[PDB]
Amino acid sequence: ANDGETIDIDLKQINSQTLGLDTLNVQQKYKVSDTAATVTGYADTTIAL
Amino acid sequence: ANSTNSQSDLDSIQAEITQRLNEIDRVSGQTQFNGVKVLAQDNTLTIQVG
Repeated sequence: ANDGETIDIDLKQINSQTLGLDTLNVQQKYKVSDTAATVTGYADTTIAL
Repeated sequence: ANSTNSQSDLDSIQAEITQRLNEIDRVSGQTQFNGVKVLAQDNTLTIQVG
């Protein structure tokens, strides 16, 4: 009824970060394999003849 | 008092207990009639009826 007679509501930011789940991942590293690459032929450049 | 409560639940219920206390105190302070805090002190008010 008078100046300064209120009730205090509080609010908090919510997101993947503030909940810490932004860093959640369930994957597992595969075994990495490869083979030598055959670099084929040529390609033109801007170097004028 | 239930043993079927975890201590975290004890604290949780403490929260609402404290909220009840806060609201009771707020009403106590803020209720008023014509500039009289009917709950703020121990008072005697005489009404002239003669």
